[PDB]
Amino acid sequence: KVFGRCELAAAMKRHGLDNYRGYSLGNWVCAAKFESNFNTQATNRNTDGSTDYGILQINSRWWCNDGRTPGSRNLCNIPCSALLSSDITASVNCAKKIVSDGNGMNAWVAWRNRCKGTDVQAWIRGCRL
Ligand SMILES: [Cl-]
Ligand SMILES: [Cl-]
Ligand code: NA
Ligand code: NA
Repeated sequence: KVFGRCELAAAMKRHGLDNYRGYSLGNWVCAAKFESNFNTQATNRNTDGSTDYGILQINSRWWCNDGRTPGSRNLCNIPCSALLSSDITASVNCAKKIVSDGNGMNAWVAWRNRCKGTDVQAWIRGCRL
């Protein structure tokens, strides 16, 4: 499913991401736009052989099991395929674990390079929330 901007903001708000660990909703919407273009089906291979999955591009090297990333962890205790669902619950719940691990949203490269230090509230402008 390809979300609209305001539709995704509303879904993330209901799943508790607004101001989670101090990150306002626009940060999460901005990260999703540049990680996946709001597409829950997005996948992308990494040089080390791991793969990133879903709307927030969660990496099989640490967070989910895809059966083909040797020596990797599964810290969210989920198959990576669950992160491609049109229901974002699993991606949100795993993202809460990632953002709480000490490095905040710097774990998402696109957030650090394209969202951090910008007017991220623009990403929720106009939306009925
Ligand atoms: Cl959803
Ligand atoms: Cl932080
Ligand atoms: Na915001
Ligand atoms: Na893994």
